[PDB]
Amino acid sequence: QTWYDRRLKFNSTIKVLRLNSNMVGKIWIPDTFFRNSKKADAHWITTPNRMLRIWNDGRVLYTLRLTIDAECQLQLHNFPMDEHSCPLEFSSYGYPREEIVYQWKRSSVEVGDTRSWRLYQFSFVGLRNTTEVVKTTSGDYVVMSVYFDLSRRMGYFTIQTYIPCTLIVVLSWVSFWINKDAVPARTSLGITTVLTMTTLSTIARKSLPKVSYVTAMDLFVSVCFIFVFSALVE
Amino acid sequence: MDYTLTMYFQQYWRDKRLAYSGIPLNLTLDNRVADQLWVPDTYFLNDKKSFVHGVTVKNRMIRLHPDGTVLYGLRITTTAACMMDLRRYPLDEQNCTLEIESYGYTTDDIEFYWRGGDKAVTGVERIELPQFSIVEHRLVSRNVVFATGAYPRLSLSFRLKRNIGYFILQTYMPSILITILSWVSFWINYDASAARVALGITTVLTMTTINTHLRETLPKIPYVKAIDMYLMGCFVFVFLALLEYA
Amino acid sequence: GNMSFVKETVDKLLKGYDIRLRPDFGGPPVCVGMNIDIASIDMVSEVNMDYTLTMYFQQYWRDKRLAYSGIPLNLTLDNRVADQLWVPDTYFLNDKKSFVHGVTVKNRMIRLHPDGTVLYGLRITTTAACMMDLRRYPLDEQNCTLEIESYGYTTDDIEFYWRGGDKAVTGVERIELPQFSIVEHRLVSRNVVFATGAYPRLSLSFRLKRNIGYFILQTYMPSILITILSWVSFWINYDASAARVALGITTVLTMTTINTHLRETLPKIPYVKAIDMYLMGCFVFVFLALLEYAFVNYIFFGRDVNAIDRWSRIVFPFTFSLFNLVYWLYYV
Amino acid sequence: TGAYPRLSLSFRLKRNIGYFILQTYMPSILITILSWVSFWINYDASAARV
Amino acid sequence: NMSFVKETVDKLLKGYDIRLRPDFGGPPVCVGMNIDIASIDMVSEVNMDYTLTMYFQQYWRDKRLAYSGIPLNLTLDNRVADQLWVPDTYFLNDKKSFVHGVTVKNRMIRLHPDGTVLYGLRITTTAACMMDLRRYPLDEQNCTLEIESYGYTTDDIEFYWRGGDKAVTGVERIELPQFSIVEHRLVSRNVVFATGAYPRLSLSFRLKRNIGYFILQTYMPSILITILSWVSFWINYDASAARVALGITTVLTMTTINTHLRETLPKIPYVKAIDMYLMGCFVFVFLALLEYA
Amino acid sequence: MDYTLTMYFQQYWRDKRLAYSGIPLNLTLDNRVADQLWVPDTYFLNDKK
Amino acid sequence: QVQLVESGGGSLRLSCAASGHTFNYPIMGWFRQAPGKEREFVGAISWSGGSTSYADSVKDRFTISRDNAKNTVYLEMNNLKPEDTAVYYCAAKGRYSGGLYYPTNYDYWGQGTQVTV
Amino acid sequence: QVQLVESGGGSLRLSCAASGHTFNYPIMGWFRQAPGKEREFVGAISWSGGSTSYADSVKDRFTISRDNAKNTVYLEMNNLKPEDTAVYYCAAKGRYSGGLYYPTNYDYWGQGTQVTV
Ligand SMILES: *[C@@H]1O[C@H](CO)[C@@H](O[C@@H]2O[C@H](CO)[C@@H](O[C@@H]3O[C@H](CO[C@H]4O[C@H](CO[C@H]5O[C@H](CO)[C@@H](O)[C@H](O)[C@@H]5O)[C@@H](O)[C@H](O[C@H]5O[C@H](CO)[C@@H](O)[C@H](O)[C@@H]5O)[C@@H]4O)[C@@H](O)[C@H](O[C@H]4O[C@H](CO)[C@@H](O)[C@H](O)[C@@H]4O)[C@@H]3O)[C@H](O)[C@H]2NC(C)=O)[C@H](O)[C@H]1NC(C)=O
Ligand SMILES: *[C@@H]1O[C@H](CO)[C@@H](O[C@@H]2O[C@H](CO)[C@@H](O[C@@H]3O[C@H](CO[C@H]4O[C@H](CO)[C@@H](O)[C@H](O[C@H]5O[C@H](CO)[C@@H](O)[C@H](O)[C@@H]5O)[C@@H]4O)[C@@H](O)[C@H](O[C@H]4O[C@H](CO)[C@@H](O)[C@H](O)[C@@H]4O)[C@@H]3O)[C@H](O)[C@H]2NC(C)=O)[C@H](O)[C@H]1NC(C)=O
Ligand SMILES: *[C@@H]1O[C@H](CO)[C@@H](O[C@@H]2O[C@H](CO)[C@@H](O[C@@H]3O[C@H](CO[C@H]4O[C@H](CO)[C@@H](O)[C@H](O)[C@@H]4O)[C@@H](O)[C@H](O[C@H]4O[C@H](CO)[C@@H](O)[C@H](O)[C@@H]4O)[C@@H]3O)[C@H](O)[C@H]2NC(C)=O)[C@H](O)[C@H]1NC(C)=O
Ligand SMILES: CCCCCCCC/C=C/CCCCCCCC(=O)O[C@H](COC(=O)CCCCCCCCCCCCCCC)COP(=O)(O)OC[C@@H](O)CO
Ligand SMILES: *[C@@H]1O[C@H](CO)[C@@H](O[C@@H]2O[C@H](CO)[C@@H](O[C@@H]3O[C@H](CO)[C@@H](O)[C@H](O)[C@@H]3O)[C@H](O)[C@H]2NC(C)=O)[C@H](O)[C@H]1NC(C)=O
Ligand SMILES: *[C@@H]1O[C@H](CO)[C@@H](O[C@@H]2O[C@H](CO)[C@@H](O[C@@H]3O[C@H](CO)[C@@H](O)[C@H](O)[C@@H]3O)[C@H](O)[C@H]2NC(C)=O)[C@H](O)[C@H]1NC(C)=O
Ligand SMILES: *[C@@H]1O[C@H](CO)[C@@H](O[C@@H]2O[C@H](CO)[C@@H](O[C@@H]3O[C@H](CO)[C@@H](O)[C@H](O)[C@@H]3O)[C@H](O)[C@H]2NC(C)=O)[C@H](O)[C@H]1NC(C)=O
Ligand SMILES: *[C@@H]1O[C@H](CO)[C@@H](O[C@@H]2O[C@H](CO)[C@@H](O[C@@H]3O[C@H](CO)[C@@H](O)[C@H](O)[C@@H]3O)[C@H](O)[C@H]2NC(C)=O)[C@H](O)[C@H]1NC(C)=O
Ligand SMILES: *[C@@H]1O[C@H](CO)[C@@H](O)[C@H](O)[C@H]1NC(C)=O
Ligand SMILES: CCCCCC
Repeated sequence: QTWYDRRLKFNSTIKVLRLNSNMVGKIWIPDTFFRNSKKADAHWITTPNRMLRIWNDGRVLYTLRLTIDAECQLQLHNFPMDEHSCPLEFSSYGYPREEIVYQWKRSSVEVGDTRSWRLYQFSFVGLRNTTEVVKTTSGDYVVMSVYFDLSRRMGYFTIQTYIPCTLIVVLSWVSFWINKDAVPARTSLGITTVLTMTTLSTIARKSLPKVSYVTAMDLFVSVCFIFVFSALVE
Repeated sequence: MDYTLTMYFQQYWRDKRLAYSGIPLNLTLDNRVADQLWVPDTYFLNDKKSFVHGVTVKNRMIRLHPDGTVLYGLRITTTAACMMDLRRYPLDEQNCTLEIESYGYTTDDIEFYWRGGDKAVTGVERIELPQFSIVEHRLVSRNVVFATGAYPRLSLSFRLKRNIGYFILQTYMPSILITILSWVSFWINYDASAARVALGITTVLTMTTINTHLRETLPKIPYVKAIDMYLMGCFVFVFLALLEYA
Repeated sequence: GNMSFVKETVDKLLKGYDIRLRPDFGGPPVCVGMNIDIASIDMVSEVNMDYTLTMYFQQYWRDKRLAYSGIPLNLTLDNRVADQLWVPDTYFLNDKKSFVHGVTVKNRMIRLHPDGTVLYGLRITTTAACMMDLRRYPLDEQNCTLEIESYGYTTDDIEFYWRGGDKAVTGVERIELPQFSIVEHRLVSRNVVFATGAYPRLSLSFRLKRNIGYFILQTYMPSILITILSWVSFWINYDASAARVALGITTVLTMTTINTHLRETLPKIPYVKAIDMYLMGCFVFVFLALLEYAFVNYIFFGRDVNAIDRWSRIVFPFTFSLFNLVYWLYYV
Repeated sequence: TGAYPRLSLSFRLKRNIGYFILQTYMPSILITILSWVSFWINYDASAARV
Repeated sequence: NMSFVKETVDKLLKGYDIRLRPDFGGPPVCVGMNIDIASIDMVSEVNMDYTLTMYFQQYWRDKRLAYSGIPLNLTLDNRVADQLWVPDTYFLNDKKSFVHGVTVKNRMIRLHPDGTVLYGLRITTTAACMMDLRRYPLDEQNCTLEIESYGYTTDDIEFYWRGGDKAVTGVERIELPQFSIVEHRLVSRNVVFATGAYPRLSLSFRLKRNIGYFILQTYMPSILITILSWVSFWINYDASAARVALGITTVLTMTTINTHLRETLPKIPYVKAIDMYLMGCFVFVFLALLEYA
Repeated sequence: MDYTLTMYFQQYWRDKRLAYSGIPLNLTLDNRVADQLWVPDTYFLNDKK
Repeated sequence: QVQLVESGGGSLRLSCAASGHTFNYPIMGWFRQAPGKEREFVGAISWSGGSTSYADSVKDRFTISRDNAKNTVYLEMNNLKPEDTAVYYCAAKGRYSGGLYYPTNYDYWGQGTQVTV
Repeated sequence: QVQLVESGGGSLRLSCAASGHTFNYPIMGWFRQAPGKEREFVGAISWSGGSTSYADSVKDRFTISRDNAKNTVYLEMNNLKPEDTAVYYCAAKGRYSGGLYYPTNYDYWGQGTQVTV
């Protein structure tokens, strides 16, 4: 965060001063907070991971290192073929729009090498920044948001649910080539296949929150169960 | 038996010591000035664990007004106990409350009220959570009594109705279809003992496993519940189906 | 109440106050009365062998240094005043992890009285160890305790007692444990001798009786049902080899699965529980059913089937009922 | 950097065996009895002994 | 003499500006670094990170803390570190980390007559490691710890490994159950931006996974279920119940141990070696059952 | 590969700077005085937390 | 919202039966009131029923039990005394009210069955 | 509550049998009282493992063992001396009592067996 403070003007040949963490608590700094952060932390070793620089004109730069667990409501209807736009919002807690205004610096959100990121189930498509004004009980506040576009990857669920469902359905179809008089064998095939479908449904749906609507995998498993049940009743 | 809840908690009180004149605007001071001012000793009675967020700074608001009014704001994430009556589960409707009380001061020293009347609490309509739906919320004010004395209290209560869509497509409908499939043994010829008995034992084992998968996410409660009764009924049906061929 | 005289009085209560010295340093010991108001007992873990307890802990003593005249009413000061006063070094001996709640402020009470009396209240959540005897589990009855002690001061310097005696602890009726019910609670006061000296101690004990309904609904009923399903094999004709062996194999597999599911949710104690005795009884019953079929099969073809089948049918329910009756009378 | 003083408190712990007797050995033995009882079952009962 | 030292220390600490680095207008201060690895006590593929405990030592030189006459190095209480300047070293790829704090803060300050300052800390850090689980459980991971300066460029501070390749010790102390340290490396770089060049150090390990546990976990039972499928052929063609039950039971078993696999692994987007083996054995038992059909 | 241990850890040493005449008995001071006294930098080598 | 109906009124056994949202009001309590003096606490019983509390002057003479399912509380009164003549009430208290002995913490009240001896 | 009875009073093997709530009082201890002399601590045995502690006087001469089946504690005496002529008691201690050598920390006591050899 960069801002001008005329009270910190200093005249000397030194054009910039680095202040230790002691003076971070002795000057005014913004009370910026992340609105949608369930839990956020600042790093502390070896020293507090923060920086404060002051220029002779009065400009102040304050840098911090943060780890934030931000909530992202997910519409898991097209799961596991679902894309999301997860936000990260922040604003001043105390100061309304008449007192503090945030602006996006030119080329604000830098992203390094995306390959080094910790994502393994999703893929990062892009990002977009926005600014707006939110009215609350205490006043109107400038809210600054960064949306990250994420797209789920299909490999795990394709390997672990779809292919097993198809292969157990083929196992169900194998019964039709058995003789009509092999009653225990064909009965075992049908009953075992429906048990396998139930088990697959449970272990497929336990990879989600307890949402009260159907998903693509639930639909696929339902159709596979219908197929094997049709074979059994046949 | 607990709900986590994040909220902006704001308190307003008049203080003659903090009255100023000559400045026609309300003063928003740095949050650390709260260390130099009296603030009410409010706390949440049914709390199990809570904290005030602290990034980038302590999420705290202090705002003075010329007359003397002080507005004090906090951003609090709190886990609060909520005893649940899981007798009609998952067709149950729970009542979860947050009780707010002064720790030290009796009613002779401090008095609580809901600012803005019934519209004191906002943002409830915008809440969305998968397993439940907030049917109604209510605000109450009381004066409780202890040996030490009488204390103010406020109460924010919510009524949560569980959405019965997950259990229909995980518990009820698989058990039902297992029951119709167990009925297939009647149509099979009588002399095929291996097939009919195999179907019966498999259906009974299926019911026992589906019973075992349930009741793990649930507490260790003594009494029986609706889903338990339904599963026991389906179990009795498949058991009688096997006893029929016996 | 001009509110400046109060400030003067509180200021000259302090300004010569040494927090490092207890009241009556070198004099007789300070008598500290204690009372508890239990809010809840959230958990009782057999695996961790402990329980979580939330309470209001009130200590009450007298400090002549904090005596004031004039103001004839009790001073309910801000909780931060507790930082500038001597307080007893009370602690919970058997606690594993505890904290004082701190939202919106530190949940602390300080109340002064004109005769120097101090009332100091805290809101404490504490996990406390409770060793449990699971020999008669789940028909067991546990004794859990909270042990309050002075860390630094011996009986020469401090003394503990319960305020109101047996009425010191309240809120026992507020406890709502789904698995347990508090039969009784007790208060004890004693002195414990160490190498360094003799220290005061208070003890608050609870007796918890476990509710059996969940285990009736979970453990016993499936075992009985699987045993009956094993009995069903006797009615099937002897020639149905696959049908009659299928019941035995599924009964024994289900019983072993029940055993694993039951034993993988409790501490790895080395002794046998009541539930283990009942479970092994049911296992050997289904085992005897399977061996009965095997013996019949050996006798008939491959060596009367009707006589032994009828005898098994009439005797197995009788023997199992006798076993259940003996077990339930023994453990009740 | 240099030589430093150290104290050490060692405990020797012996494991009890009853829990593992009830958990692992006896189920294996009983299922081995299940394995051998196939022998007393007779021939042509392929669905049974298999 | 004792008193000579006693007021010498107070003379040193007096008039010391903590807010300014050594040689504020002069060349950059050189900070040598040592790491004594106490243990790597956890390597989670689920969270894809490893926990590392170490003694992190930093050596630099400050003219302001120079004393003469006293012929020995003064070891001071760790709290003196609050008054002295120290570099703003941090770990770029750490997630959660802390300095141990029992009985006191495990920290060390040692001064030397010339002005050399030795600053030691006991740090447990959970560093993120990107794991390529394509050849799992026959994989070989490369886990690194990156050391950076938060707000100093190469014009103000310089990092180097004190002792060269011998800067890092205690690697032999590492004892992981399912891993074996094959090699460790030290790298020193200067990350260059338009703003300026910033120092960087890196300590890398190659971790080779042990294979015996996975041989006893997945491969052996899979081969055993394949043999159970095989013995179907010796059973008669007439016995429909036996053949079909054996084949389908092998299929169900293969699915079940497939489910137990990936129980404690990340939901990766690609196939593994273990997955290749399990699908191959599934294919074998499936053709066995289909042949009987 | 660890175990949890609870204990009372007592350390005894001598500091001539803290020698006093007059008061002929032990001074059991408040726990907060320790911040104004030198104490050994004792620590447990193999502790994880 | 719970409605309480009393009954009863040697040894005398009063009974109070509740109907409504009894789960939200776990604590049940018997109070007594004589003419010329305020209602006074007699006893209290919890949801599980294992924990019971009594007034100081009714120890070992009166006893309280809770029958769940039936949803009733029974107050059996032995060795009655002349001062025991009074109107007896049964009341319900919420989960977070605090203080058994204070009638103001109780939301719903009974009818006040008379007892004379 | 616990009831202790000690008997079996130079190869003496005293035996103290305990009955009652033995779980609540895990540690057991043998004490000695000489004629007209203060009670002194002889030895102590733990619960479920028999971790033993001794006095300096009787180390490597007296031994204590625990049965945990009959619920008995055996004190085996070797290398007897004339000074080992006293009344020997067995006593139980609670989980949180502190100190093994102090009789006041022990709740229940045996009658005492006299030894003159
Ligand atoms: C979820 O569960 C919770 C918990 O079970 C449940 O909570 C109950 O909700 C009901 C409301 O639906 C609460 O009951 C209300 O309580 C109101 C407060 O009454 C008390 O205080 C009165 C003092 O008046 C002042 O109160 C405050 C300041 O303290 C403030 O509003 C004003 O200053 C006001 O002047 C007091 O008079 C009253 O007295 C009781 O006792 C006397 C006898 O001594 C008796 O005559 C009274 O009737 C009363 O029982 C009490 O101490 C109360 O105002 C409100 O009143 C309703 O009825 C009147 C008509 O009788 C209407 O005029 C009024 O508009 C209300 O409809 C009502 O009684 C109850 O307290 C909650 N439970 C608990 C334990 O607190 C939730 O509702 C559940 N559901 C959801 C989804 O939230
Ligand atoms: C839960 O589980 C715990 C585990 O033990 C149970 O704990 C025990 O509860 C009992 C109460 O039933 C406690 O006994 C009480 O102890 C007090 C302590 O007084 C002490 O202080 C006296 C001075 O004030 C001192 O004289 C005492 O010493 C005398 O007695 C000992 C032993 O007999 C003797 O060796 C001495 O020489 C003294 O003669 C002692 O140091 C005691 O005062 C109580 O006495 C009452 O009961 C006795 C017997 O009826 C009676 O004679 C008295 O007049 C008095 O009425 C009582 O003995 C015991 O201390 C607890 N255990 C521990 C380790 O503290 C707990 O009860 C369980 N609770 C539940 C709810 O299940
Ligand atoms: C785990 O994974 C990481 C990432 O892949 C590996 O890190 C790389 O390791 C290699 C060494 O094995 C590093 O390469 C070396 O970097 C040195 C630093 O160079 C400085 O100077 C050059 C030239 O100006 C600059 O470009 C650079 O930024 C530095 O300022 C080089 O000096 C090394 O030179 C090599 O070649 C010369 C001859 O040409 C030889 O004399 C040298 O000895 C040497 O062989 C070399 O290039 C590389 O930088 C690391 N990458 C990163 C991202 O850090 C780990 O090695 C790996 N760990 C394990 C255990 O496998
Ligand atoms: C070729 C064959 C083609 C067949 C293709 C079949 C097509 C299948 C789609 C059906 C309709 C889907 C949309 C409508 C139902 C799903 C949407 C839904 O929410 O329904 C709930 C109940 O019903 C539901 O859960 C679901 C009801 C429909 C279920 C239909 C079952 C399909 C066959 C199952 C196979 C058995 C094995 C599957 C188990 C292993 C409503 O309650 P509730 O108030 O809480 O929500 C309120 C809100 O706030 C939270 O959801
Ligand atoms: C300083 O802060 C105070 C407190 O918020 C500000 O006063 C409040 O200003 C709002 C907007 O002008 C008032 O709202 C309007 O009031 C009328 C009349 O009551 C009502 O009809 C409208 O619907 C609307 O609510 C509000 O009443 C007023 N507060 C009070 C107690 O009167 C004040 O404007 C701030 N001043 C500055 C310079 O920032
Ligand atoms: C300041 O604090 C003191 C100490 O708590 C308060 O005195 C306590 O006040 C109560 C209420 O008056 C006294 O209770 C009374 O006791 C009599 C005799 O048992 C009883 O008949 C009454 O019904 C009432 O319960 C209590 O004894 C007293 N504490 C003492 C004397 O130690 C005082 O009221 C508070 N306020 C002021 C202004 O001082
Ligand atoms: C005070 O601090 C100094 C500086 O660390 C300590 O001396 C350093 O001590 C070591 C060990 O005696 C010296 O190492 C030796 O180095 C020579 C030259 O490389 C080598 O030939 C020897 O075989 C041995 O390894 C080292 O030279 C010396 N100086 C430096 C700059 O490291 C000293 O021991 C400490 N204590 C006192 C009382 O001075
Ligand atoms: C202040 O604290 C000290 C440290 O604990 C107290 O001192 C020590 O005093 C005891 C008893 O006076 C000495 O006990 C001894 O017992 C053994 C075994 O019976 C006996 O052989 C010795 O002859 C002696 O009597 C202990 O040795 C002694 N230790 C020291 C001084 O290091 C001191 O009593 C306390 N002051 C007051 C006024 O209580
Ligand atoms: C209140 O007491 C203070 C004590 O310093 C005194 O200065 C002031 O004048 C008094 N005011 C009133 C109104 O009594
Ligand atoms: C629990 C009773 C079930 C009855 C089904 C007919």
